Amino acid sequence: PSLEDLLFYTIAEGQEKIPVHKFITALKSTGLRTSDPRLKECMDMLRLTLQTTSDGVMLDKDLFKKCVQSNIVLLTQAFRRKLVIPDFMSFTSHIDELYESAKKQSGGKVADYIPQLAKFSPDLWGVSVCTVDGQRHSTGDTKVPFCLQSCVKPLKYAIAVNDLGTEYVHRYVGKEPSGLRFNKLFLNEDDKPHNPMVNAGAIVVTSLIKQGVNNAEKFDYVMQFLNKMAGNEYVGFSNATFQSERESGDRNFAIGYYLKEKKCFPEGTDMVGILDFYFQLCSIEVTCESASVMAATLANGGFCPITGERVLSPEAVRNTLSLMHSCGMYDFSGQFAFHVGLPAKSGVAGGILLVVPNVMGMMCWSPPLDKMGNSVKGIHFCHDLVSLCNFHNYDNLRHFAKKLDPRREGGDQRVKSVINLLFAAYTGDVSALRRFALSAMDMEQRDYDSRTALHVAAAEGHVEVVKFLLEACKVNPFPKDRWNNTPMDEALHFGHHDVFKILQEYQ
Amino acid sequence: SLEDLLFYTIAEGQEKIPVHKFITALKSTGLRTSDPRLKECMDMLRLTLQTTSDGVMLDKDLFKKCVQSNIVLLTQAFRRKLVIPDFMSFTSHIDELYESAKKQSGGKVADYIPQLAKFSPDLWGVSVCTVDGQRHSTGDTKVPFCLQSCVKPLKYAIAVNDLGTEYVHRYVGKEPSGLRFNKLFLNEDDKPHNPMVNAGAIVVTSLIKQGVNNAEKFDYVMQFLNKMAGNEYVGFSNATFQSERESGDRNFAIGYYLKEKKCFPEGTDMVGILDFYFQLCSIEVTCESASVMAATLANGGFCPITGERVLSPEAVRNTLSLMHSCGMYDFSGQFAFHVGLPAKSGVAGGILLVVPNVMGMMCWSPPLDKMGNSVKGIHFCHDLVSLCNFHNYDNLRHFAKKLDPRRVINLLFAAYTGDVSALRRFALSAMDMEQRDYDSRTALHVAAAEGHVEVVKFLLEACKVNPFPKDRWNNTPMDEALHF
Amino acid sequence: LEDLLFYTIAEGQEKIPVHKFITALKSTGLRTSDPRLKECMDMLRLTLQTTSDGVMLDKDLFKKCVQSNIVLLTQAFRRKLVIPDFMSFTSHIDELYESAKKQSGGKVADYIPQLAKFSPDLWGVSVCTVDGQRHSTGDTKVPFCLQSCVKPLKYAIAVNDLGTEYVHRYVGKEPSGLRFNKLFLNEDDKPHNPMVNAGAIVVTSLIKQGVNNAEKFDYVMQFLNKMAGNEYVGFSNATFQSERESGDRNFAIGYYLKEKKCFPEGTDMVGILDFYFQLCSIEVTCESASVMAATLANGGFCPITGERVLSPEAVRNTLSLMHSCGMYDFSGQFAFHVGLPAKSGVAGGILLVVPNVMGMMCWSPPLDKMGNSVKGIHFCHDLVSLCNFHNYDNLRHFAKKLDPRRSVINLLFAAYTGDVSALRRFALSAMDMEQRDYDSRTALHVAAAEGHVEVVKFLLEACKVNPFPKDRWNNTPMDEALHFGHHDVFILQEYQ
Amino acid sequence: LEDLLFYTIAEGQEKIPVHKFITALKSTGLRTSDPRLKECMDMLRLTLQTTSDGVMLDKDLFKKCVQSNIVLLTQAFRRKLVIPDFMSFTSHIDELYESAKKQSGGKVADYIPQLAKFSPDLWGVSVCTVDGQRHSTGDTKVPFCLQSCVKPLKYAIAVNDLGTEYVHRYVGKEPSGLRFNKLFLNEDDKPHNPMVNAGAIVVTSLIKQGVNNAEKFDYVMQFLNKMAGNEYVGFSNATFQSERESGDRNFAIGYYLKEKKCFPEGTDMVGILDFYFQLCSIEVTCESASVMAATLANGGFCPITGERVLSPEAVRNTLSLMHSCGMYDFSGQFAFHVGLPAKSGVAGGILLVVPNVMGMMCWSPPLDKMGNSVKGIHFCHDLVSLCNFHNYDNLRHFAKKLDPRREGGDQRVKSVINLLFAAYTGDVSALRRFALSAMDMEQRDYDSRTALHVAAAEGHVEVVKFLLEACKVNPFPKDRWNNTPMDEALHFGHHDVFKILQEYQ
Ligand SMILES: O=C(Cc1ccccc1)Nc1nnc(CCSCCc2nnc(NC(=O)Cc3ccccc3)s2)s1
Repeated sequence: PSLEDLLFYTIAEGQEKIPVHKFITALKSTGLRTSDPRLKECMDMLRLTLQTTSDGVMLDKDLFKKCVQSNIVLLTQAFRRKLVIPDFMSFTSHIDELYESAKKQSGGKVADYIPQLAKFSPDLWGVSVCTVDGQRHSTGDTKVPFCLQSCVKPLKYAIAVNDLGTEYVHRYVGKEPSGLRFNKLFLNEDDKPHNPMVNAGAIVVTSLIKQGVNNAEKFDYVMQFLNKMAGNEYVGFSNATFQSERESGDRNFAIGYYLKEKKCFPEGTDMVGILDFYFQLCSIEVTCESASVMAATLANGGFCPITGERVLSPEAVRNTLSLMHSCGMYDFSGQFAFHVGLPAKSGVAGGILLVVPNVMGMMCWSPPLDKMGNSVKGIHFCHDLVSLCNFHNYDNLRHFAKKLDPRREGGDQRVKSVINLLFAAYTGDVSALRRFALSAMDMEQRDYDSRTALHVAAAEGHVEVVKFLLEACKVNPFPKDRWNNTPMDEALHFGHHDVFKILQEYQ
Repeated sequence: SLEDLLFYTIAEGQEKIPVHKFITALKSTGLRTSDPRLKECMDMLRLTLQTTSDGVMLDKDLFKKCVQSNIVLLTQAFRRKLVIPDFMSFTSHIDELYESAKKQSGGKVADYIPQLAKFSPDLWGVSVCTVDGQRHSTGDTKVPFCLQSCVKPLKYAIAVNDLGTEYVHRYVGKEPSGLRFNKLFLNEDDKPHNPMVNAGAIVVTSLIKQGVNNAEKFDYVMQFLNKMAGNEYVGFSNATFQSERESGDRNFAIGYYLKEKKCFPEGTDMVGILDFYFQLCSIEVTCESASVMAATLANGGFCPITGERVLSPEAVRNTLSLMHSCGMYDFSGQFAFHVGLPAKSGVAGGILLVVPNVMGMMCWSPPLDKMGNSVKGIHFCHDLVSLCNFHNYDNLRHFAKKLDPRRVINLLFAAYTGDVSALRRFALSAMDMEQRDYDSRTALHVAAAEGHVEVVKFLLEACKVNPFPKDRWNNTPMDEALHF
Repeated sequence: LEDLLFYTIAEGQEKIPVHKFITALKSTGLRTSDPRLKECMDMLRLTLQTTSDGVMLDKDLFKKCVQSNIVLLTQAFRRKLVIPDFMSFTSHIDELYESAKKQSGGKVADYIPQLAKFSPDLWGVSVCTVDGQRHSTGDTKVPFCLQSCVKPLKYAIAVNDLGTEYVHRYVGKEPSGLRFNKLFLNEDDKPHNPMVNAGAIVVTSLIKQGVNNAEKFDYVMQFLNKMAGNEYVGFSNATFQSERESGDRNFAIGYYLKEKKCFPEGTDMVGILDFYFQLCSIEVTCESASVMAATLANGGFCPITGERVLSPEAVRNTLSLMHSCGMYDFSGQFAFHVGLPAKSGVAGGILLVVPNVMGMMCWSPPLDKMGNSVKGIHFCHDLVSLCNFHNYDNLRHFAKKLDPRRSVINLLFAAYTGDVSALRRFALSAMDMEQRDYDSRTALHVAAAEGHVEVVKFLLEACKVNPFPKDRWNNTPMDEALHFGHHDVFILQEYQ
Repeated sequence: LEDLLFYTIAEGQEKIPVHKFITALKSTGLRTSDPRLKECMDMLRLTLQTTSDGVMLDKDLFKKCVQSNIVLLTQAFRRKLVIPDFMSFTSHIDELYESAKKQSGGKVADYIPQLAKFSPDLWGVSVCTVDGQRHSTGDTKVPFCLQSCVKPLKYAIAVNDLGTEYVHRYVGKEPSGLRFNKLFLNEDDKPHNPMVNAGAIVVTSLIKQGVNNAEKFDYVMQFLNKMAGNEYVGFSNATFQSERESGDRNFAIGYYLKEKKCFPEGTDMVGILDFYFQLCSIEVTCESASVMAATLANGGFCPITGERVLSPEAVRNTLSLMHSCGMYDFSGQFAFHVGLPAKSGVAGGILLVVPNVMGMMCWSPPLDKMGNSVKGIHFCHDLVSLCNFHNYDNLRHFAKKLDPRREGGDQRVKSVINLLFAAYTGDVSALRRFALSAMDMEQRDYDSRTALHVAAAEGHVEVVKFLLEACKVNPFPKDRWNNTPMDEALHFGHHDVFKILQEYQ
């Protein structure tokens, strides 16, 4: 048992008792939401002990201790800002802005090759987020469910590997893409398809899940995994879009038969059944909120964010995520993996599975597709993102451009590096001063006491630093500070004639 | 940073540092003595080490004089704050990988010209540089070799860095072609597949400094190539150059083809740009300098052992992204799956390997792979992620049997904007609230300077702080509270 | 006059023994049971038992026996047929048929049981000329399934009824090339050509648009029975079931077009698939197919009957596509080395055509690499290596090759309006200008009928033409001079 | 007996006016300048000035002038020339050239200033026969750069020297396809066929192995002068260099072939390439080109000489490759619609062969979107839609086409009479095989008698009943005796034929 009283005094912030009207009010300001299966005991014991009082609103310290005990491991992270995204409210206030910009794209034709997908109205703006720590935010028509379509093909693969291993699985599918051209073909020279991300590959994958049973046992074996990955949230089914997909189930028929001749399915397997199973799976429906938990399930290395289960073997997660990078969202995949860099997979319903490994998993949804087969608002959001954030899979963490990295604090990181411009003026160090001037830094940013590099540099009595500040950087030679002591006034306050030799001439 | 601590960190209470130990312990961070950021600290040493009774010992105040020029780094280096703190046992692992990877004997040597047939099959260079500056090298590393195809990223990068992504990709493609469809040296809309293959490398070559001759451009190249390797070994092999031009018929055909398809800039020469391409593909480097370059990419343009913004992060981004998929020869498909690292193979036997924001490496085994990659080079590149979580799409947290060698500012900025919560967050570490800025003011003195009551309250209630001592402006807490 | 025929056969007697008419009738090729000789054969059986015993025949009954199908006997016995020398020609054909079995190697079509039951050592050759000249050797009459070999005929059939344009708005005509091959479609919509499975399937979707599968099958059996002379044109159900439950590829191929709308309006898939399977399993003998190949060589018109089966317009297209896209991926090298339009079926059969000459059929179940027959192609390539049949060989000059390809009307047509040059050109053939049609009229009768001075002036005194002899209407040369109204000819008065 | 020719021309008169002998020899199609008719001309001109006036000729001198060139003049005046009626056939060709000249469309090969000079309104046709029958109309005598049409010849030449087996170790014998078309090689690391630039470059490395690019040029001009009967075989250096500066692609093709073992042992690249340019920049005129094209139709033997120039096997192979791989990609639709071997050139000319018949040449600088000629192809397709020349056409029962292998007026009265001789012998199966082929049973002979008259005179009712009800033949009209079928059944005596003829009155 820790000193959970620390948390207490962290919230009480003065008076004796904690009004639970506030504990939760701040718990969600960290992003985390009440409905976390990890904060169940911290809410069940909360209700259970909060009705043993004159009025169920206040708290004694000992009763709070009675509440958390088992859910403190996480609350620690929540309020200590160990959450993989510390500042969440302003960051989500940015995500809402990008939702506003991307939603406005009045384009794209609705996937109307069957009625179910044509019913979805064009003006639907699903945006749901889930970080690998459980914190979540969402905006738009996120509560609306929709058939997943091709978006299910990644998970398929993963599941297979998670039970079968990479070796056995890739004995029937390829590991590489094919490109804009060589796109018509079903198979590769090795007489097997290119990757799980293409229809033929997805079919071959489906032929491996649970060998020796029927399409009702396999179906539940799948819905089990999807429920685990989504925090047991919405894992639904649409028989309507299933019959629509099987009646208009066009080429996939031919793909199935051709595969049937070339031993593209394991020994003793029927094509007609596996095909129908493929349709069933492609007809599964979820909402943005529920898919976000799955994207995050992959971002967290297989382990679910809002529960903590060994859902998928990290092996399968790695394979899946790489194949989503390269062979991801249709012929666009390439230009995506280059221009946006994130592993993803689009579905013809309008939703895009989007993973940012070890950060978050997301879900955007706009049925209006683009001539490429991908979403309109979806992609506009995808690249209106990395243009403002350093999430590009091969960007730089240390010296990114003018982007934003919310992995470090929001307010504190603005002083973690403005101080690092100034302490290169206390020992007489210009190496760091030229390393920070060559890093494109605004050389007049003040510190806590409102003193730029010239005030401290002139206070120490260092000539070279001022030689780098007043001439090489064009820093103000007539500045003030919080004590109202100009560079000459501090050169006089502490007794430096060699710096006063500089300050007298630059008037 | 009171450099004092650094002294006491090595001196261990005494006032006598035998620099025999200060250097021998600086090298414990992996970092080697010859860091151009450590010029003053290495000159001054000797320069002041000969102004003593005997040149070997050093006390505090005389020690300050040497490190007061490069303390910013030194502190971070000894505090184990560099991107790979534990570097010694990690290197002791690398050495084990090099020892196990030697045994891969087979593989035919690049014998299509005499120069590449010289190199003996029993050469196994491995070199490592960290994006902070931490360096290590093992094997036949300092033997120079013709660089070859490994040039294609860098040049590309340079071009982008000078002309931006847009311009460059009006002439080259961004995706690969696949196992087959590979012979077709050009794509639907004019341009070739990617800068990682001969065609693309030629198109790229045609962009570097448009408007001068085929020797001044070469200098604009060697400049950047020297910057990216920390001004270390940048070489040239005319012997391999004219041999490459005497048996490079295919590259002649490919190269010209685009002239008819108008896939070159306006007023561009054909065979001259081909000669430029050969010049670059003949350049000599050693495993060490190459590793320094790869690290120059890993750190986002900025070179580790210099402090130079070499390339804009845009170009490094495009470059790495393309190295992921189109880097190696055809195997790049399986490579980006089993290893997930951006790479680039050279026909000399060398592999350029990058780990973003971690390190840059370089291996070299002249014996080549049946597909065009290196033999032992690839066995090593695969035995890496067999013990490390560097695969780009691996997981930081839950890595199974792998290893992850990756593992006062907050005081007063909290008491400045009007929030005590951040001062309470220090309670998880049990921090004594006597931390100062250079004005010599603890957590209570800044509460007196700003004028926030809540800070004083919390710090003098559940914590306890001394309200008497002074600051550097000569105003105690009570004297500085009412002064404003 | 049949008198000429009779005295040409009897030669030196007045009664002909049956031991000579039959034994000599076949030397020029034709077979006794020719449907063009049905009246003559029935009438020659009829009188074989209207006598004490049948071993003799005088001109009395002969004249009535042969006059029912006489024109054919005329063209045939005189060796006017497109292949006159047939006995040494066949004694050579067999000489190559010996070299065709030589190569024993080859894997038998064992991807279904039925074709694996055809024993390995099965070899047969059948030949039928557009003139009915039929010769065969080996296990020729043994029926086998018309495998892929059926695909060309189908095409033609559709064309013959629907035309070239309409049909080829749904199928291609060029090959796929060496590679770009399995891609069973073309850049724009249609498949590649009828000689492949895709094109053949789209072809099957055109035969009788709006009926039943049996109702179509009987139409096809109609056309084929016409082409083959109502010989053994059969059907195999046993093999029909096999290649349907083992032709998964053809299922996929077929359905692929379903999505891409490459079929006519509302055509069902599985029905056309099953119909196609029925077609690809038809039992025929080598000879029965050779008659069809001859039907194509003759431009659609059947040889051993004389029926306008297929429009020549379709036969042209069919034969060209059989040249370029005929065989499997060997088709190119085939069109180069052998140059004939052909088509192979993995049953072991090769349909081989020599346009405007003859039609053949080879059969050797043992197949080879590309899917064609072993012995059959050794024969095919051994052919033009000995004869100038190659579609681009030269008739006049040909190294050492052996081409067996080698009139009273000419006075009457040259006596209507007056061109005497022909009458001179008849001096090289040694034609006595007393030539007569049945009306018993020399050149002078017509020359005097129409009226021309130079004709009489040149013929009477230089050729010794007679102004006397009679005709069937009893108007001698000088009679027609004035009976119609010509004064000048009335010359014939001075020639007495 | 040459004596016979004399009377064939003189028409039983005394002497022959050359005015008539030459004017009659030209209507044969043959023209004065046939090198096989040198002796028959030089002698004429020689003996025509051994007379009081040079015009007439007796039988003796005439005979003893033609006695050396008689084996040809025989088939010439016998009409044995494989195209007997040549004047009306050329009167058809002229109408075709007029029909195709209408096409004021296409674009001029303007990728150099040389081929941009040739005006768009230039259109020519030339025709030579395996027998020597020659006719030309249009801008036929104008020279133009040969261009791609050159490729077959070399192949033949190569095969003519060291055989086909050796040659096709280096090039392929099949086409490539619509796509897989820009590919410079085949799976066996060889080009697809000699009809494409790559294949022709591989060929050029075979001509005379062991000499220089000027002696090879000569060895070529030899064969080209032989095949054309020493007609115009020229050369344009300006177009050679011009197409070398702005051609360039064959540079890439060349070097790629250099790396992939695609040339014979010890071969130079740039030199052989320059040779390829030289060949492709040759000048010829429609007439010469026609002679050359016909040289292949005749199986190697030149039409206007009688010399075995090329080994026939090479002729055959070349012809097949011109069928399948001939004119650019159109090659397929051309081999299917038209069935004739050909080869297109970027100058506007098309080489055209009709095996064992003739060879021609049409020239239209205005080109097609496919790279073929505009009027050059319009004429070629207006042709087989009017002639049974399509390689896979029909000879016996072909539709409303023509066949100049037999005379025009002959085709009627040969089978117009052969319809009737069966109605005399009593056979109906011949009429069921002729009527089932749509042979007009109303066809009349010189005496104006249909089958109803022949059969009515003889009196075979299985014929007449088949002609009255099953054919609907007219029982009323006349003949040359004005004795209608009723009156012939009346004159020869059969009341049954009158019994059935009464039925149609
Ligand atoms: O190597 C083997 C056989 C082998 C041998 C051994 C083993 C296996 C297989 N065969 C070959 N190897 N290398 C070859 C040369 C490269 S192909 C020509 C280059 C291209 N030109 N345009 C291109 N694309 C366009 O899109 C053009 C375009 C532009 C504009 C508009 C439309 C289209 S690609 S061929």
